[PDB]
Amino acid sequence: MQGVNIYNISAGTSVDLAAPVTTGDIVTFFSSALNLNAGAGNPNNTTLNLFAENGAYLLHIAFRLQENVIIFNSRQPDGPWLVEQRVSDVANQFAGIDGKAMVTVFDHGDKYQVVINEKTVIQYTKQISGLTSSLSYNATEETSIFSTVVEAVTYTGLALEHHHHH
Amino acid sequence: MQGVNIYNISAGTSVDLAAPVTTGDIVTFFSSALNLNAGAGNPNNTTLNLFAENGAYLLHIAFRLQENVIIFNSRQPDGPWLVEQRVSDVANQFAGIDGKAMVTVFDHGDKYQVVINEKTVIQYTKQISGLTSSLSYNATEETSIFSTVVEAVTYTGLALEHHHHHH
Ligand SMILES: CC(=O)N[C@H]1[C@@H](O[C@H](C)[C@H](N)C(=O)O)O[C@H](CO)[C@H](O)[C@@H]1O[C@@H]1O[C@H](CO)[C@H](O)[C@H](O)[C@H]1O
Ligand SMILES: CC(=O)N[C@H]1[C@@H](O[C@H](C)[C@H](N)C(=O)O)O[C@H](CO)[C@H](O)[C@@H]1O[C@@H]1O[C@H](CO)[C@H](O)[C@H](O)[C@H]1O
Repeated sequence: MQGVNIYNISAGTSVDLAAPVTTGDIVTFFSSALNLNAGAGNPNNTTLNLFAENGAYLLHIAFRLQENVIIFNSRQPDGPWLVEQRVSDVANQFAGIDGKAMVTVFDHGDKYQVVINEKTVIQYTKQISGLTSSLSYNATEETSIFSTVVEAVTYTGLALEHHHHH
Repeated sequence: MQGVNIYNISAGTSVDLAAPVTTGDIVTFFSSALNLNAGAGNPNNTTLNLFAENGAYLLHIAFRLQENVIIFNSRQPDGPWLVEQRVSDVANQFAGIDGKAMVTVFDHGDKYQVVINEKTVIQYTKQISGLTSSLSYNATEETSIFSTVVEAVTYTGLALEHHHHHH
């Protein structure tokens, strides 16, 4: 069954999903603010995470104003960060909309399509696979590029099994 | 391919979609306000609409506070309104979330699933089929249950099917 779930996530906290996100599903983070002059991160200004049941970081999205780049990576909870993917020019990805922003993640099975507002920033080839069962938004009150509380909206149960009888 | 399009629809206006909404696609209307004391509609307080290229109301969602009901219907541009599907108790459908609201419509090909926030309020069997080429949000600042501007976000190019054959 297709469904919509809404989660208010405060900076520095995580949430367990009522319905997991799998291939064909969508997850969008909504920020009621956009602070592109928040100062240097430590090293990250803001991070958004998709966790698998086992605790693995399936997708780690990190924004760094001082390096002017958006990082995408994965890792096991007790392991080292894997191969970092980078996309430069943070402001250009949010260009067109001020005072708010949205980050959408499409789970395509083999890759994660990340879209900031209307722009696809990267087709991220997965380094770790599995179902997303938890989300987190990490940042300090002072240096986050997003609002203190971000709202995560998930669209699940989207893929359909179509049986054909001959 | 999959894409996100954002539209900011002021009350009483409509917008053409850059990417049409078809089977497997999703549209969510976001309101920064929830005015359950907006007063009397005439008879509608607010309407959210998915239009076909010929102007047909593929899906008409009308919120009525005084009649305490959310109506779902369809009709051709030059045709009469068809069979209404009703959901009583407007407030109850939005319960749990205050100061704002979210209305999502899934185009499942044969039906339209309408969800208010996290609550699926109806699996509306289509009365008219076709792709959605435009959307509208109609109301007056005076009696709308939503904010003056409603943000509509469409997720398109979504369709994902796994085919299974038997003989
Ligand atoms: C402090 C710092 O700049 N750490 C980043 C840096 O780490 C190198 C390898 C070294 N350990 C150090 O300088 O401390 O460079 C790596 C990439 O080579 C990485 O960006 C380090 O930041 C970490 O990045 C991961 C995601 O890849 C997470 O964002 C961590 O929170 C972050 O510390
Ligand atoms: C004016 C009005 O409230 N009309 C609604 C009412 O019509 C009855 C039959 C009668 N003509 C009248 O009281 O004026 O009841 C019908 C359903 O029986 C319907 O809700 C009428 O409202 C119309 O509903 C359609 C959707 O079905 C649209 O919302 C129209 O804008 C609206 O006028």
